[PDB]
Amino acid sequence: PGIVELPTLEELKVEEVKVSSAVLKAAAHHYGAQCDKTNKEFMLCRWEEKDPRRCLK
Amino acid sequence: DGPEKNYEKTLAILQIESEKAELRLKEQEVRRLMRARGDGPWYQFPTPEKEFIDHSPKATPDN
Repeated sequence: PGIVELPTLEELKVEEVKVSSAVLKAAAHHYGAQCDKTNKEFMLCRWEEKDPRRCLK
Repeated sequence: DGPEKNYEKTLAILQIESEKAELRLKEQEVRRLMRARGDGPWYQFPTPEKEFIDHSPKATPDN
């Protein structure tokens, strides 16, 4: 059928956190309380639009 | 009673039988067409029900 469209490496590039799981879990509560608006915006777009290719921003 | 009574009774009987034969042929054709392409009330074979599909948000977004 159709050709599946998916983004390129340039638009998939991002400044990754490079932070281990233990330090993430140590900072988990304050991270979850500091910017929960941004995280909930991402989860809302991710659960409304099932496509991961339209939530990259 | 006379010949007219039997004459008219025979006419009524013939009309009833002719209408019954026409309806039987119509029933045969209707059943054949419905089973060939089920679009009327008959030969409606079942299908899994809509009301048991879970439409709640899942643990995984890609659903």
